[PDB]
Amino acid sequence: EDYSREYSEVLLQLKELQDSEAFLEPVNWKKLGLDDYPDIVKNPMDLKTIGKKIKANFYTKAEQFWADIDLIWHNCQLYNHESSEVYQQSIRMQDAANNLRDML
Amino acid sequence: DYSREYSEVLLQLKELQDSEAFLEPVNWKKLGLDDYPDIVKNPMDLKTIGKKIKANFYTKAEQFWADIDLIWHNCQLYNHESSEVYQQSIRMQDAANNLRDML
Repeated sequence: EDYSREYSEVLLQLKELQDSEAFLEPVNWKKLGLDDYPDIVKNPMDLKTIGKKIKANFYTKAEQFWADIDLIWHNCQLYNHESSEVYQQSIRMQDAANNLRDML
Repeated sequence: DYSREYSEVLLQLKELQDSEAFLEPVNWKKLGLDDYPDIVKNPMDLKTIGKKIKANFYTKAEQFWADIDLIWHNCQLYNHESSEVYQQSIRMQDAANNLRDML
């Protein structure tokens, strides 16, 4: 109970960050016309999906939660060029996520 | 350590969507709002809190969080509930309170 509520509160903190928009929901690559997205990104992840995993008790150690958080930023930095805005957004989200992990 | 925790809290709050109005002291003269100090008698903002962290003014966490609360209180006391800044301060307050509960 305590850990789950905590993970859910971490997600709220991340959602309300200035750069969170691109990471809120699964990438709908078909809608975006990005057919290669699933070829390059083998393990898609996003904040909404993490929330569903919390509700289903998929994180029985905190490191499993943080691995999925890290995976979101990894996917973005793998797929997109460093100079792109979404890449830069993911760097700022990653730094903020790491500050939260250090605090908690 | 506790000082470092407080600094890390401010890092999180500064990067929230609605943080911009709260980053620096209200310069009411620059804004033309002569009545601000007649209404807000104890100004506070995130940069000032940061200076207080550095100067060791928070001997207990409740003192830090009281100054955080004061930011949102001032905004809500001064501004109409229908104003955008008031609404911003409510979102900041809810995020801050949840963060405190996590620590």
